[PDB]
Amino acid sequence: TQQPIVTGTSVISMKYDNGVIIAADNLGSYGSLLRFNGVERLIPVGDNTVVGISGDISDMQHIERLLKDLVTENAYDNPLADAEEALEPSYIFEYLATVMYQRRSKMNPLWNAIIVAGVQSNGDQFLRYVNLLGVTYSSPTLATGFGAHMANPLLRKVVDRESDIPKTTVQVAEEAIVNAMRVLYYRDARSSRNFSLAIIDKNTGLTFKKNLQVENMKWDFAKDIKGYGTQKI
Amino acid sequence: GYDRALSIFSPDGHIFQVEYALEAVKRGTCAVGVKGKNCVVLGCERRSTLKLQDTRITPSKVSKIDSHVVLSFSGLNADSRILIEKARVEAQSHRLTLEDPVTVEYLTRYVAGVQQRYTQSGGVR
Amino acid sequence: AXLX
Amino acid sequence: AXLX
Amino acid sequence: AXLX
Amino acid sequence: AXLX
Amino acid sequence: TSIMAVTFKDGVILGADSRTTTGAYIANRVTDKLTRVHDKIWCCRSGSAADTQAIADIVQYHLELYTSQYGTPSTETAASVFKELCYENKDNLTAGIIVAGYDDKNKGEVYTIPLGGSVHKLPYAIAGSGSTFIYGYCDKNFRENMSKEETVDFIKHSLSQAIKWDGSSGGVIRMVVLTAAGVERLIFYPDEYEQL
Amino acid sequence: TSIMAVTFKDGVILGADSRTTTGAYIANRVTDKLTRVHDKIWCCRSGSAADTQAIADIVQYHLELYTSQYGTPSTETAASVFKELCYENKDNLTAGIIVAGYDDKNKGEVYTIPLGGSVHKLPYAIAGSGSTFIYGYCDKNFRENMSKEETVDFIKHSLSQAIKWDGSSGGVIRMVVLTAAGVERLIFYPDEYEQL
Amino acid sequence: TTIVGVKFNNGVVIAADTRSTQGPIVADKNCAKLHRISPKIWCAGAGTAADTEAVTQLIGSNIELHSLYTSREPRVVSALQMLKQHLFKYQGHIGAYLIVAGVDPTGSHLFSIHAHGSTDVGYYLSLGSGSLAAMAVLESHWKQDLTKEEAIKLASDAIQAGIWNDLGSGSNVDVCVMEIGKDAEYLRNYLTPNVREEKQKSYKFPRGTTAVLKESIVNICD
Amino acid sequence: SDPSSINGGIVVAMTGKDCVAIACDLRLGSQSLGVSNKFEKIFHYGHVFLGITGLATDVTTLNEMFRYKTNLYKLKEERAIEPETFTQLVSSSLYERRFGPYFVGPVVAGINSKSGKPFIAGFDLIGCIDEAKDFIVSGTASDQLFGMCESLYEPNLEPEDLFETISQALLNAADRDALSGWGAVVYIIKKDEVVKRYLKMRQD
Amino acid sequence: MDIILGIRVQDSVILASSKAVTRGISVLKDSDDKTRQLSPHTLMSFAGEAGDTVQFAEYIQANIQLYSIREDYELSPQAVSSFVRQELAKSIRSRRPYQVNVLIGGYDKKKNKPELYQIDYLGTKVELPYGAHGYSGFYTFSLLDHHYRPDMTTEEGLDLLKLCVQELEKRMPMDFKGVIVKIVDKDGIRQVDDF
Amino acid sequence: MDIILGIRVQDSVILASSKAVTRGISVLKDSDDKTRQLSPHTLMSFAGEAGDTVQFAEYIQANIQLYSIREDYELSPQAVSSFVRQELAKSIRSRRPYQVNVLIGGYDKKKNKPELYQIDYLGTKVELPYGAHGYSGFYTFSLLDHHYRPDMTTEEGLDLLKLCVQELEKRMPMDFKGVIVKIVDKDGIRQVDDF
Amino acid sequence: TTTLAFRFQGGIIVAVDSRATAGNWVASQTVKKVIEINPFLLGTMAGGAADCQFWETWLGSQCRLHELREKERISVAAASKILSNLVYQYKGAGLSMGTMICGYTRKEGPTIYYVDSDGTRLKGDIFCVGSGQTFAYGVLDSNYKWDLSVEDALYLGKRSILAAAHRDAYSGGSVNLYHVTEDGWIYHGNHDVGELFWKVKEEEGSFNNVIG
Amino acid sequence: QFNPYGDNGGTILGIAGEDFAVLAGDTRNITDYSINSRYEPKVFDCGDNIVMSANGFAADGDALVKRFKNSVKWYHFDHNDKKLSINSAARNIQHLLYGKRFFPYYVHTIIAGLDEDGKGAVYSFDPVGSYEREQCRAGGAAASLIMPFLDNQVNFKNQYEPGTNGKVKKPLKYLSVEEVIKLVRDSFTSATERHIQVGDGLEILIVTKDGVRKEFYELKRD
Ligand SMILES: [Cl-]
Ligand SMILES: [Cl-]
Ligand SMILES: [Mg+2]
Ligand SMILES: [Mg+2]
Ligand SMILES: [Mg+2]
Repeated sequence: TQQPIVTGTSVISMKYDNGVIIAADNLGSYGSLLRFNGVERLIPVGDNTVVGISGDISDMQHIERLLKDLVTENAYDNPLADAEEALEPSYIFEYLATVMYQRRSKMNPLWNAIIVAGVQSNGDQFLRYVNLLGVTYSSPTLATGFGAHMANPLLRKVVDRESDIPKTTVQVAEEAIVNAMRVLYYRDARSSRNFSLAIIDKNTGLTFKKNLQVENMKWDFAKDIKGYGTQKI
Repeated sequence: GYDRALSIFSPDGHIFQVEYALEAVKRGTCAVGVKGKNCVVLGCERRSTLKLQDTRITPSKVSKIDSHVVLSFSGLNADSRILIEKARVEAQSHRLTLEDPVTVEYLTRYVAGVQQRYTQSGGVR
Repeated sequence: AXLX
Repeated sequence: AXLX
Repeated sequence: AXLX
Repeated sequence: AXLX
Repeated sequence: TSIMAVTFKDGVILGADSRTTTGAYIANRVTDKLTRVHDKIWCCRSGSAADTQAIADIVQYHLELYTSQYGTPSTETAASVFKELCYENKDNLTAGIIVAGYDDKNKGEVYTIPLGGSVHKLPYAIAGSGSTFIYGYCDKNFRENMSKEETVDFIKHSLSQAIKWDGSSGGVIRMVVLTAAGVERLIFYPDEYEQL
Repeated sequence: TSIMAVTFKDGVILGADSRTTTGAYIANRVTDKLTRVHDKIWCCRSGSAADTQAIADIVQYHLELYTSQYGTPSTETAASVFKELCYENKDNLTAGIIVAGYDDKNKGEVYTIPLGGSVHKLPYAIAGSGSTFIYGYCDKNFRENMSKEETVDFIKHSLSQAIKWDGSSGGVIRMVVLTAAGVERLIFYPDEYEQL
Repeated sequence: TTIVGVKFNNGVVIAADTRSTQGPIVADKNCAKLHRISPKIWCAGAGTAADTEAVTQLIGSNIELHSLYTSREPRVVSALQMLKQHLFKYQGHIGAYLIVAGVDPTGSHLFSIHAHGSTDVGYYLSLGSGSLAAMAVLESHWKQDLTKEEAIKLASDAIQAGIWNDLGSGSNVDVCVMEIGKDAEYLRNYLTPNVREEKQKSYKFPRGTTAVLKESIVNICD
Repeated sequence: SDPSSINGGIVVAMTGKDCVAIACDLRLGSQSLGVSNKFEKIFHYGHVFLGITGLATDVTTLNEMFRYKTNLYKLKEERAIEPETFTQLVSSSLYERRFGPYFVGPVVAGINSKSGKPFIAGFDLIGCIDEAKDFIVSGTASDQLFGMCESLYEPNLEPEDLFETISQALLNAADRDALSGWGAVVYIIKKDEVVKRYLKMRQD
Repeated sequence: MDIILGIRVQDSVILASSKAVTRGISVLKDSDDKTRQLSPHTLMSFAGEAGDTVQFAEYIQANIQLYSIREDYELSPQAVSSFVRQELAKSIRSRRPYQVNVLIGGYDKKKNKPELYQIDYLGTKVELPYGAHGYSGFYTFSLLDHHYRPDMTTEEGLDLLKLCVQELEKRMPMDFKGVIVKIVDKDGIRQVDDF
Repeated sequence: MDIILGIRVQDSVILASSKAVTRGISVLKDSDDKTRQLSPHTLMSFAGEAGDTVQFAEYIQANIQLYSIREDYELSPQAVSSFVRQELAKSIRSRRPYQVNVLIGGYDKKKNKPELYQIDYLGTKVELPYGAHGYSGFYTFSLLDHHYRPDMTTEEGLDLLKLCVQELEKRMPMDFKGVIVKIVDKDGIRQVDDF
Repeated sequence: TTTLAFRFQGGIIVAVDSRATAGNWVASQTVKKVIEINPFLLGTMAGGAADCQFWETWLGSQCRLHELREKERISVAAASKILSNLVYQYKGAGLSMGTMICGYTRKEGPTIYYVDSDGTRLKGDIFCVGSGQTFAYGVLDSNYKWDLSVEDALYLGKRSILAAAHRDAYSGGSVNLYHVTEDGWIYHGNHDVGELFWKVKEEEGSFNNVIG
Repeated sequence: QFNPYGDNGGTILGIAGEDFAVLAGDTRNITDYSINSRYEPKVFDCGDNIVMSANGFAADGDALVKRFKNSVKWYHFDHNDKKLSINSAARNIQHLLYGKRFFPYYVHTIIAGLDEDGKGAVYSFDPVGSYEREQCRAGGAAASLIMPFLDNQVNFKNQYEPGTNGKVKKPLKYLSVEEVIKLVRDSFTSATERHIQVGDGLEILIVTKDGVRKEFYELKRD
């Protein structure tokens, strides 16, 4: 029995023809106070998996440590640690899902929502979600928090079913993700302008972009809005 | 806990600690039981190298386990108290859960089981 | 009562 | 869960 | 309700 | 209790 | 909300952010929290959007009726009418209001009316959730009899900070300038004020 | 409370007010909220006095034992031991702690540990009830690689403001200076800092 | 619900989905959430269904009487003021959440009203459980200087986001277009993208299937 | 303590080719105890039919109320009230009790005697009108009725076919609800004859 | 209060009503008549909240007696029952509602039929062959479902009632101190004195 | 459960205990014996929480019978009562305490005196000339304060008890379905069969 | 639920309904509320569907082990006391059961024990148990004689469940009937109330409250 | 306060014929008014010709299915590769569920396959492990909408022989697999129409003596 203190807002993501994209802003809020600004909420594991996390940051840091320990443990007595016995995204996910459900079952949850994005060794795209209740699901697009409400409807306009994935290039998909992040900055009172984005491509591998910014914002029409109904000047 | 396996097998397939327990029985005062048509009688010898005994209070050799069952014995007297107490407790517990006093066979099987348990448990003779 |  |  |  |  | 009003050489300036919240959802990113109750008496609204609108509408109505019968009301009088409403209905109202106006006798004036309906006349006033984060800054940087450009800068810099730290503040910074020269509306967008 | 720690050219400085409260009663006006956990690793304590003392005592003990077996611990290591305590006992603890120390490799370092037991490495950090009032000020006035005198001034001016607005802060301003030159205790009294 | 309003060059357009819910159950697959306050002032309503209908009719009635009394065409700001002051008096207990739009002698107008009685002005708005899905679309595609046909597309696109992505919204899209100098056009079931598929089987029963105990002719006459 | 399910009961209505049907069960209970097997929930005012589910006292009261209101309507207007109009009167009357409502789920059915059109509607307890081409449902077994109707129903049924369909929707919904049943009545309504049939159903 | 029953047979309505009045752990009285005559061919039994029951009954009785005097006529059982129902239906939304349940048994002289109405405190009215309020119904309804026939004589009715009282004395937790029985028929209202 | 009384006269202890077992609105049983023989000259009646009562009584009975077999001797009533009290006094601070009240009636053969102990679920023990648990005491204590004499015969005791049961049948809210009476004296424990 | 069991001249009758409810939702009309523990032992179920089903089939396993260990069928008293001592251990945990353990042994004769989850255990000749118990009691009590023929007893039991199925909203579906004798239990069929009500109304002329 | 349960919606349905059985469920997964996925299967081949769905709180549903699959694995390991009969699966699942009596799995469980005489079988469970074999069962969110339809169309309830005066019931009879898939598809389209948590897709697993086949159908996405 917990209550989240320092928190991270939405994590958004989608599959495209060759891989997966995932993004999340760099903010750690403390209620309504925007307390911390250099917070990385995407954690890469190997060169084939990124784990994006929302919710309590102290629990996120705990999960970071679990993942970094998992890499270490997998290398132990494993001569194929950087080859056939490298950690897959599906392994990293199931491990996290197992922990999340055990912690909910002990009435002491890790107060997070997690999206595991990556590419399996056979080239398949992996995107799956798990949260504090141990609930899990897969979809061509996934988001947490306000992201689920505002990003999903936008990202599903691009990939609305399985068959739309081959038809979607990485330029198209990155556009959709970056636009979705702008919207969230317009509308989520606990978002920041700065964010990180990562692509995991079955050919180019992992590209991790830091210090992105929301740009091309429409604010001009604000000048024409006077009063709340009848006022003119 | 004290763990030692005291009742173990010897090369000929004997358990010497059990067999030596039998020797202790052999040295005990005699007990006999005879069943009639409609009764059972329990007779017990008392070794007579003892005058100045107080018979009012000296532990008698036949014990009531319940009001319809008696038990007598030959061997170590202190050992027999332990079996009688356990048997007495079981008699009351059987009444509590089955709502019937024990059969003589049942109570015998219980005491026997206790005795057997002490032949394959660590730290006990 | 129904909502919308 | 049901009752009877 | 909306706040400010 | 004493706070800081 | 983050709101403030500042007196200076030639009069007074009001400023505010443009965010309305419904929980953590931003219901309106371009709200106008600076409201006219008379030609040169305006207010900044914080707290309940419904309460503050209802109050400002009633006050505008009283002052229109005042005007018809007795001429232009003083800023003090306008603040008194807000108080009467806020104080007498303190159990049912969530309204933190700053009143600011320009007389030709009295120059610029600022009255702040916090939750209980008390009145406080000040050189400048700050209020709204975002104001907590700029008490330090504002106390350190305000002086009396600033110029128009200095006062716009003070307000811009102050609200910039309140918006930066307060999640319940954001959007554009609106200002309303009140002098003998008339009434001027200013607006400053994120790309300008954010990186100050 | 009001507390903060600031890195600069030659190391790091910790500062704090000296007020302890029992409701609105000041139980102690000359408290020492800056506490040593190793020769050149110190912390600022906020929240429960009992919780933070108990925590600092345990951490001092761990680092004494660390020292005996493996030599001088890094500031990062000290912050990790605070975290472990705060995170694992988050249900039962009200402790907001800033950790600050001086290595010769790493120069000055500041780690802040808020309520949930998360860790955050920063150029400077502020915390305690009084910190809310100086986010604006501190963000506007901090630069990297300040001199000792500039950093004492920054801290003095910042805590001055926090004490001015926060009723739960007051008394004297204490500071602890952490450089290659050793450890220096500073104290500034109301008659000096109040009228800054 | 999902509802929106979008201004354009010569006017304003509003749209709404058509689902009514009673808990998880769909009470009505095709109700009309677009209300006529006066001929060229229309209202979209979310919240307590009866409240939005009742508050919309009451103010529509009083607007008619006012229009007659003044010999003028009604203005949107009058509907706005009357609605808001009524809702405020009821302290939120009348659960009506409205987007009010129309054209009048002053021009074209777009407003929203929350149930506690606060009002908002904008070029694009959305309300209801589907309002975030819709607003994501509006924030993505809205621009200054939309033509009537762009505005209609934008509006119904925003309603569609609600229909597909919000469980509180479904079925059809209703639209209303209020252009300056022209009659309002009310486009009931403008889009119908959720037509039930043909059923696999007809469940029409053999006559006599149902066991009857008694018949009798009912007297409806005098 | 939930007034809408102390007494139990249900009402369903359907349109057909130039006809409508409206049916109810006959149970009146006090929680688990069945009390009466003869409690009908459908009433008529001339050719307009009203079914009411919910708290029985309010069902009775509202019937008495709408008889009153339609009697005066007839006297002043010199004609029988039509279903479209009666629907509006029901709505007004319920919403007038907005903050202290009648705990009922009314349903209106009949044929407009000028236009010949079949008409059905349903309402929530505070007056919200639900007009429908096909069917309206009400009462403690409403989930079940929604299920039965949505699968069994097809447009344009002949009166004797519509009878089977509405009866099967009612019966099978009632049998999955502990608070509904104990008998049933079906009204088949054509432009000017109305047949009323009592159904044979399980009495548990 | 607690036990009130009624059975309608061919030619009468019989009401049986418990005699005990209990407050706390004391039976204060064992001869309480939980009934009021409304008119010469209409009887009402009542049970519910202390005080409320008698106050309500006497108030209805006063109203019906006033009507009788005013029109020199006896209101039919159906009419009286509808009046009573309306009073309860108003009451249920008052500042303090009457918590009283009633059985109204009457002989309609225009129809020459006996009639039994069961009305609860919410104003829920039903006409029935047999009725009960409170926990009593949980034993008697099923018993009567079994043994009751529509054409029974008044004597058959009283035997059927003996069955009900016997069952209630066997299975009910409380001592309700027996019942007072009253018959309403074409000749008015009378009380059986040995039950 | 509900009604348990005891009176100690010159030469015996008499226990009277109600026969009804009620759950909800149903009397499930009217012949329940709310008593256990602990030893041939000691009897215990009990009332309280469903299940707890019998479980407790049988558990004490099992312990006393074990002692009897072990020592071939009958524990005195005073000793048995003290054992019982300690068990209840432990229980009251357990995770789930026994909610049972008891009367222990015994004939002490060393003293040739009858003895009556009243013990509640907290382990509150008192020796008394007459005793009761629950609401029963509120009628009987005063009645017995009046009519009881220390030197009464067993027959006088039973008449005094008839008075108590009569009063309880007059004034108690519930039908407790009569009492089973048992006499404990120098010759053991017997049951009166017509009460 | 409604369940009953009564002793008489010719052994024991056991009759139960078959309805399960979750609130007002009728979850099933085909529940087997009698468990056949051994050829001379029956258990009836009322309360929590799972609680009853689980612990009563667990009880059967315990009775089986008794007879393996003791070379003898378990007494009704001892079988009922296993169940009651079990539920007493769980007292307060929220188990919900009202059960009757019904059987014949040579040492006991035909015997019925009522056992519930508060830990109450009672021997007796007549019990009715469940939300419909009072309805069943009303009919049963007012026609019960020790001397009922086997034929009459079976009908009375069946008729008593019918009474309760009709009036109690939470009882229904069908009647299951058993007769227990010195030779064990005999099943006397599943009787849908669907058809049984109408058959009884017609043949017996009762249920006049109902529109015929 | 932390609440360890959630509700993921959807609905499931099992029907059993003479020599086959089906277990169907929609593929939508939700929380509150949001869609989590439009295709997230919840009916599973568990080996030994048993299919299983555990609908309600998905995390509990997955845990249970995982545990039962594992139970089948060990049944082979411990009893010489013996086939786990449907009746034995059912009883094992009762113990899985009841083992968590005091912190239940919030699911309604259905399994389907073939009994030991080759006949089709459906078993259903309450959340704490009451169970029963049936011809017929719907479970989950839309259960109350679909179940009474199934009583009518699978077990011919309230249906009589025309002209027999409501005296001769429609006689019971097994249904072809073609007929059963028709009732399933209609059941789900109806359910989708009136329940907000049901939609997107329908997956049917059919079980005969030759194994497990799947069929998939689109459902309305609003
Ligand atoms: Cl506003
Ligand atoms: Cl301290
Ligand atoms: Mg201070
Ligand atoms: Mg029933
Ligand atoms: Mg939708």
